[PDB]
This record gives sequence, structure tokens and C-alpha cells, in this order.
Amino acid sequence: EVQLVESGGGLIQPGGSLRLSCAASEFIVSRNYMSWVRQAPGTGLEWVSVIYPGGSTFYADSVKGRFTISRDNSKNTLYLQMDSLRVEDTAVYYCARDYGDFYFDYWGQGTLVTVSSAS
Amino acid sequence: EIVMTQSPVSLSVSPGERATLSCRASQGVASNLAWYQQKAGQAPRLLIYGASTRATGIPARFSGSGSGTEFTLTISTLQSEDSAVYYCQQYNDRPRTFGQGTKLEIKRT
Amino acid sequence: NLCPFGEVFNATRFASVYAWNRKRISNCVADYSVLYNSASFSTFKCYGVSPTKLNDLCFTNVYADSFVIRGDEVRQIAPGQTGKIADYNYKLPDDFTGCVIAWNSNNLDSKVGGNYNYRYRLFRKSNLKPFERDISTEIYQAGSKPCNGVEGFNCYFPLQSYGFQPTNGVGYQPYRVVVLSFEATVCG
Repeated sequence: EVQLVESGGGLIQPGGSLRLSCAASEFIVSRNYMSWVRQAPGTGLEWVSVIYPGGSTFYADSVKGRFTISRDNSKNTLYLQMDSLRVEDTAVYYCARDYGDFYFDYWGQGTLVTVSSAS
Repeated sequence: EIVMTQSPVSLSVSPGERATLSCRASQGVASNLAWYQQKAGQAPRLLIYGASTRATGIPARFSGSGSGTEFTLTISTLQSEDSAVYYCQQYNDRPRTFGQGTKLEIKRT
Repeated sequence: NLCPFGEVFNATRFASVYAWNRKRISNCVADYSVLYNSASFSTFKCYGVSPTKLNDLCFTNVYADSFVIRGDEVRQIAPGQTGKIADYNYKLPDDFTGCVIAWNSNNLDSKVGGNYNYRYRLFRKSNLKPFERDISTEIYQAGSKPCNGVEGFNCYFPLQSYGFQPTNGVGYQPYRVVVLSFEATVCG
């Protein structure tokens, strides 16, 4: 039973904050190379972040400083602190377990984030 | 960073013709290229890692090859279920950069 | 007597970066400008003491730490660096006195078809302490299952092997790295 259930995505203000989630099963987030990949329509599927086992946080140049990956180790829950959001972040955000810092072996179903001025 | 260019940007193939998909690189990636298959409304499932290795549950129909800067993915028998968008990324330099994806479609009557 | 840098910097076979070789240098006179003026090294920058002025200084003991990494991550052999090699293979403390020599070894450590002997630790449960050595080839526990020493899904061998070619890029070529540490027996 391999799952990666993602929550927390939704409409937020542009210039707001988000606290995404990825509730794993059958592999522990805390000891696997976990990563966030965003898929924006019109542009390509694009890598956002990665966290190493215990390890460290690495980010893309378009998200560096404003984004923050921060797992939890009481339950398998990979987060993505997502602050100072701009309108070029309208994308489906996938949490994805990596093998090494190489390839996104398994992917979650994704959660969509819309950042614009509507209700 | 390495800019991948899937050249057959849309390819419509009859159900069984051994379709062949390719992506080149802006730099050199040794055997370091992956392949991904994203069906409609689904996460992109991994097809081939290291440009030549079918991972898990991936049948022998997918036959990706190539190395250095020229890469190939070969879909063998082309059922209806293979209609998806096929991506490629690199491993070698950070960031890991995907291609633009190849939209492959099957033909019926 | 002269300190035996000759078989440190010109050994015929270095060690891998997860199993980084260490030699103790004690009770000898060391010349460092013979190392400095050689210009066979692509990377020689020193932290804590200048290379010209460390010929005039004395230490109790000096550790020579040699391994082979890919040429892209010689950047990770520095105080306060993160990565696979800086966290799971070879960690330097932030208060680092000592310095690092790295030179290209494409002509020796890379063969046609792949010199796959050099390995690095890919999966590890936690970051390394500074100057800590790990060898253990226990099957890594990516998941929550008794792997019991056999691989499979979510049970990985923790040692990824380097792939070295004479045709690939300069940063993907094998770089031999010698790391010197300083702690009164070893003077100039």
C-alpha cells in the first residue's frame, strides 16, 4: 500500500501563505529523499524543492527564499511552507519520493494552487 | 541549466507501429536521463531511469535508449492506454529540468 | 627527514569518498610550497591560514585525508556545506583549520566504459559528524518493513557507484581530493 496523499492546496491571496502537506504511507518521509514538483499549464513540469534524509533543503532559483520545505517526524507528513506567493505559482503541486536526489520514483496525486484576485 | 527539447512535439500513431520519441540536451548527461508518462488527470508515472532501465511494473514494451546528449524512447505495441504525455528529465546538474513533453495519441476509425 | 607527501599525493589507487583514507603525519619536517607551486592542482584554497605563510608554522600532528569525488562537488569539501558528500561521506567542521587540495584525475581514475570502483554513500539515516567514517553496507530502510539484508522495493543498497568516463564533461570527471588538517612535532 504505497500512497502519497496531498492536502492544503487551494485558493490563497497573491502575497499570502500556504502550508501544504503530503501524508505518506509505507515509507517514512523522514528517511527518504522527498521532493516537490509543480506542473504549471502553458509552461513545463518544473521541479521546486527537495529534502534529504534528515539532511538538507535545496530549492529552485524561481522559488528560493520564498519557499520552505519542512517535514514533520511524528507522523509521515512532508510540508511545503509557501510564503510571499506570486501569480506565476499557479500550478499543480506534487509531492514525490525520490531515489537518491535523482528521479521522482513515485508521485502523489497532486494538489492545485491558484494565486489570483478572486473569491 | 539543461534545456530538453522533445522534438516530435505531437505524434499520432496507429495502434501498433513501434512509436519512437526523442529528446536532446543542451549539455551532456552521461546515461543520466529519466522518462515519465503522464496520463490524463494523473500524476506522471516513472517509466525509465538511467535512460535504459524499466523500473517496476513497466513492461518490456517501453524500450528507452540513448546516452550523452541524444536520447530515445521506444513504445513497442501501442495499446489505447498509452495515449499520454511523455516527459524526460536530466539527473546530472541541479536543478533537475524536465522536457516539454511529447503528446502521443493513438488512432482509431 | 621530509614528511611523506609523496605517496599521499601520488598514490596509485586512492580510496572512495565514503571510505575516505586517512594518514597521520607526525615527527617530520613538512614543505608546503612544493605543494603550492606545483600547479598540477585545480583546487587549492586554504581556510584558517594562508598557503604562503603556513610553511613557517608548526603543529603537533597533521591528518592527510584522501579520496576521489566527481569534479562537480569539490565545492562541497568546505566548512559549512551540504550535499550527499558533505553530509553522508565526508563532513568538515565549521571551525576548520587545515586545507583542501583537489586535482583532476581523468587520465588515471576514468577508463573507457566506466571505472565503477569509486562509490559514495547515497542513503544514510542522518548527517555525518565532522571527520566521521561510515563503512556499513547494511541494507537501507527506505520504508517500514523488515528488509532482512535483501534488497527490493524500499530496501536499497546505500552505496551509489560513481560512473567515470573519458568522454563526459570536466565536472563529471574523477577529481582526487586530499584534505589536510592541522591540530609540537610537525614543523616546517
